[PDB]
Amino acid sequence: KSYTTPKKNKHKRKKVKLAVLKYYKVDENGKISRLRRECPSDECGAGVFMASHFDRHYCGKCCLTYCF
Amino acid sequence: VNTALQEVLKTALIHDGLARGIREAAKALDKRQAHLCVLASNCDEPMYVKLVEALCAEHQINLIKVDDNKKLGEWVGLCKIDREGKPRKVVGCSCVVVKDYGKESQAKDVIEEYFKC
Ligand SMILES: [Zn+2]
Repeated sequence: KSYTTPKKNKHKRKKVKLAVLKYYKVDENGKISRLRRECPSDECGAGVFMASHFDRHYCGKCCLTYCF
Repeated sequence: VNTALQEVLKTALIHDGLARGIREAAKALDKRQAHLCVLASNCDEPMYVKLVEALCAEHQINLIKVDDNKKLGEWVGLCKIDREGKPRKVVGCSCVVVKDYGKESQAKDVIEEYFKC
């Protein structure tokens, strides 16, 4: 059962509808425009996308923190 | 030829030939492993039609038109429960790209004949 202490929440994947158009910027001419970077290593390809932070960056599985 | 596409997609389901999902569609188009894909036309898509036409006409990808979104998932099998008859709880998918391995088949000859010309 439960104690007096409240239970701890967990990071669940929230349901967002049609986020695939957030991958590339859909322009007029048929050329893909991208706002994100990729992982330049050969372990993960460009099909794997990255974590969009504001100053630092994250690879797919390599955990390589790309900073300025 | 609808039975031919059904046989090709079912064999892709058997041998995991098809790369289902718009996520895996982006993976396959990034790695250039797009043998074929099926696109639903005249649907209620708000703005996805231009992006998916750009994906379907990017680099050596055929243009295939079907009628509705959720009936495409019946071919690819999102909610294949109660296989004895009509499924009663089905959500749908937009498009499915394939990566065919066992290309030597019966009707795949006329499929690639229509694909070349
Ligand atoms: Zn990596």
